[PDB]
Amino acid sequence: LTPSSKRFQPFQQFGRDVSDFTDSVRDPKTSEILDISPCSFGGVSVITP
Amino acid sequence: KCLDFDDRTPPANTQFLSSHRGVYYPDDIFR
Repeated sequence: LTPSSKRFQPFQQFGRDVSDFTDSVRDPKTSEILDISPCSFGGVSVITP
Repeated sequence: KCLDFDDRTPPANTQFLSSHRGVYYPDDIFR
């Protein structure tokens, strides 16, 4: 969860990505727009002689 | 009360072209 940068429309609450993923949110209880990004995920690979 | 209007011209229902009018934001989603 990170703070959101770009200015939302007052009615617009959730920011959407090109692939329709949600990358920003509006707090329902408090009021602040937050940027949303995925947590890290890779694939471990073992190098070995 | 609710007085009526007398000697009223018909509306005549003329038409004008809409152009690029009638656009709304369907959802409250920022993009």
